[PDB]
Amino acid sequence: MGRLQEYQVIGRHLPTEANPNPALYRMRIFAPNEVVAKSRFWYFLRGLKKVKKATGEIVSVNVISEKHPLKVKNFGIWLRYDSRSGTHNMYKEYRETSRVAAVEAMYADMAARHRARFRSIHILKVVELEKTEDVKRPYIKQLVAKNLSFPLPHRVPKISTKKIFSAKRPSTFS
Amino acid sequence: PKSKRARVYHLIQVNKKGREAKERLFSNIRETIPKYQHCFVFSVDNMRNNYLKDVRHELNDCRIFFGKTKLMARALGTTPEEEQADGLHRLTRYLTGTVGLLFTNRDPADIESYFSNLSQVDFARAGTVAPRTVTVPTGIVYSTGGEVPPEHDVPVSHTLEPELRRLGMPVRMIKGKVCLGDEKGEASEGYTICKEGEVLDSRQTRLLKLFSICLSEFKVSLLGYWNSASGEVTELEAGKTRPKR
RNA sequence: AACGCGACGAUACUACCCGCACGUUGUAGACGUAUAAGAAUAGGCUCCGGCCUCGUAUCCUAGCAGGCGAUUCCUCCGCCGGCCUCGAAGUGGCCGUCGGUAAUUCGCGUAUUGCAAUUUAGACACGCGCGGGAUCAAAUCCUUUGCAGACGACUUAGAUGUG
RNA sequence: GGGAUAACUGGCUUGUGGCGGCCAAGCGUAGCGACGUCGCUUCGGCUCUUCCUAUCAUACCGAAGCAGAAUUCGGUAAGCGUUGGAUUGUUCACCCACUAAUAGGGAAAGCUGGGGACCGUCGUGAGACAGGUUA
RNA sequence: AGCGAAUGAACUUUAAAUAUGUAAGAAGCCCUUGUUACUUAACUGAACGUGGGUCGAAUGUAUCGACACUAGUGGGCCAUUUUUGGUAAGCAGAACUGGCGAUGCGGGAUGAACCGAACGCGGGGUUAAGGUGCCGGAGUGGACGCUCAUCAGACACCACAAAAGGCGUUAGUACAUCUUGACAGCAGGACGGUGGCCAUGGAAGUCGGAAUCCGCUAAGGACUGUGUAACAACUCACCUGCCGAAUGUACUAGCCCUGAAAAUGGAUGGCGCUCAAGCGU
RNA sequence: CAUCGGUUCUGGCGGGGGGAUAAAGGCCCAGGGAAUGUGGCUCCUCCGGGAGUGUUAUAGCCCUGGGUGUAAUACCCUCGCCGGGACCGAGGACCGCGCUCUGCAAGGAUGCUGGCGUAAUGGUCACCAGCGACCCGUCUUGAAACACGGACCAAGGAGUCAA
Repeated sequence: MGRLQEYQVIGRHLPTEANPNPALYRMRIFAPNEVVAKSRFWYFLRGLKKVKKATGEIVSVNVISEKHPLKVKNFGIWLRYDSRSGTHNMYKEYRETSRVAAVEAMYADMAARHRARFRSIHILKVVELEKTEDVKRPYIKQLVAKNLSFPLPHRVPKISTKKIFSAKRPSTFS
Repeated sequence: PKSKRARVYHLIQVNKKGREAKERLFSNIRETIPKYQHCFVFSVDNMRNNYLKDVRHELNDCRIFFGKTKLMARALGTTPEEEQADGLHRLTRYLTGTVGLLFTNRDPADIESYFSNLSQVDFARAGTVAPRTVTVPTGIVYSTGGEVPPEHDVPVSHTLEPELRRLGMPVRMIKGKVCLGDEKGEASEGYTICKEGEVLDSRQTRLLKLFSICLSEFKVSLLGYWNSASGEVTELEAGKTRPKR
């Protein structure tokens, strides 16, 4: 959702006399900005571990940029969302150019198909399918077909919304 | 998604076999192979094969296998490496369609004599060419269809009228008797089931069976066999003109 | 439909029609108020060559608010007639006469509205004036009738007659 | 005699009982647990206009040993109708017929028959008063 | 959290969220020796005195306190959170805080209890809540999907309402079958002991009771339906050939239909809106 | 209209800094690999095109490291410079802070010009138009609602005096 970037967030518990040099945990977080990125770090850590914001410290926040934002890739996202019944696992595939593009599409798709919100979705794994034959979903499988070429029937032309009256009836062929 | 036909769960005693029967079929053939001296491959192309049971009784010292062609082919081994005995892979070349195996301890010429003198009359089955024209006489239809003389025949059962009419016979019940036209036999002409030299379909074949009219012949055609002693497969009359695997 | 519409008859004055002369007259609002195929949108148009996202197109578009005289041009515009065509709440075409007319190129004129002030300019309707043609009407009150009626309203009859 | 209180209901209502056991997908990690099955059983009359359908009849359909006739159960349907007497013996108030049938409700309504509350006095194991006042 | 620390909400090294009482200076703390009628065994304590040492957290401060006098006030309604008890469901009672009472203005079509925001007379700029298809100022704005309802939906999400009915549609989970040929189909087999035993006028797989085995097998039930007076005959289960690549079952999550409605004609505010002018981001 | 001051809306341009001293990318260097397998080869082939083999050839692609390289660009933050509008001009000798000093944009608008000099601006009424807008008082109540008073006008009409 929004515009997202991958964030490498490393945080630690505040060093005490008994426990110097703490564990230095790490996560990858999709957030619109660095303020949200740190909040998700402590929200996730408060669940998993017993480290809180008061006794915590953010070591580094870094942006992970996609290595090849010009290569078309197939992504597989393993996510968990909770509904009125419970928490469910689902695996879905997105054909995109960057991981942030894939995750943004997932948030839109989960909202459209299951009315799931950002607070309800946990992103467990996003992976680049290194090769075809790793694509399981038929909608992605048809896009990776050999010699793909399709027409675009019934294309509605773009007429300025301030051009109320047209002299000729438009055509929907090109 | 939705809008699918409902699969009926049959309240039945016998289920589908699947993998267990296949493995059982492999074991039965593989243990049979060492026990016999010859392995015959025979063909029953478009036959009803209800007489194969009588063949088993006559050949009680032999073993006949009539299963899936692919299962029987690889049970014998289709390549020299997975083959069980020498020359078996070239026997599997004969296994193409509806065929069977005949393990015997007999003289090979004895088997040819038995299966060449064996001949039984059976029903047609679709695809066969009609050797004669069959016509039901116009009038009171009998339980044979103008083959046994009517004086020696009995009228057809009245519960067969919907079944006969479904296959296309314009019959009617007149006072409890199925009739073609009128009981006197003057209202209409007869019914021609099959004509001379014409391929007959299941509609015509079914009509022949209820009238107990046999138009085809049951005969087993031997394609070739394999000698355990010599490990060499020979070629019999039928096989030279028949597609191979 | 008592604030929807059509056809027809007769309309005295007033001014009914025609022409032009204006209005210190009204307008939910001129300023180039320009532009007709039908049909489909998983198809269509054609000149039969080809063409189609796209009306950011086509037409018209110069001149003292648009003068005068030429040079040069048969192009465009307008009024009248004749023949026809237009009815869904009715018009355009063809021909002829006359008038105007940069497609090219000049000569004379513009000043002073003073450095901007709506560039008062169109169409319809209405009214006032002349000069040409044309016409000489009805309704109501009243008396009467009863096919009508609380009263109005209504069907009638009153001019010479089958009153 | 004192205290809290004007009073109730408004997506209300309708056709299938309660209790106990067995089974029971799940939730959960013992407890809740539906459908089935077993066990025990003020009132009446008078009305006109319109609306509703939860249809008694008339129209059309589906099914039933529905032979015919007559029906029964169900569906779409409110277009069209839904009576005259008794109420003079008994009761859970309801017989006589005629008719195609003699369905049920809402607008909730007016006529007509049936069938007061405070003090005062004298007493209270209990009432009496032509004693006073009043909306 | 652990019990690779001991012991076993009632265990603990440590320790949540959450409100909440008290205290934070020279109007202060301790020491000291003079007296005293108090006290002690005692110049010993206590009180009354003497002297000593950056004014001891942050933030704000539109002044604080004492005394006297004077007028209007003595109610409550609703909501959040916590909490006590109860009902079939309602509901009744406490504590705090907030809104209304003395309040105008913007929005929710309208309005005691909702959201925004508080007020001298004017000009300019920018916003909040709420909105930008037309009433109506501002988008027939952009991206990806979902949905077709015989009175959809447009923020009521409580009740009807369930472990509910849908051969509507989309996404997903688990299990299972498949070139050893899966699902669907077509062409054929579906046999023998055996009309198994009892019963029946009759009863042979198919009016009934009970057993339900073996052979041949590729497979075929002492039989799933039609049928006969009883047979016969057909059909199903199951098997094979042809065909050829993906299927089946059960659940979950969205949106859609039903999940009960009476009676003057009317309501997402109205027109109306379907790759929306509906739903999610 | 020109030059200013205050406030504000809205365009463009020139630099600086920071990430992985962006990530990518173009051109080179050295490795490795694969297919939705380019050529080549084989078999089917109906103009057409399929199936198979194998690693760049008569296309290319992926991954790793290095060079150009302190590359460019996006995003974030920053220093300035020009442009186009709108509203406003409070004060009235000097004084002050200042600067780019014959002076100035520095403690608040001046300069130049035009038409008109009268209903022209302006004001009062009545009306049309767009948006807005419950009928007052009393009483009760937490509040509404009910209830009570109100046909209209003129004059009179109610916290005074004494102790």
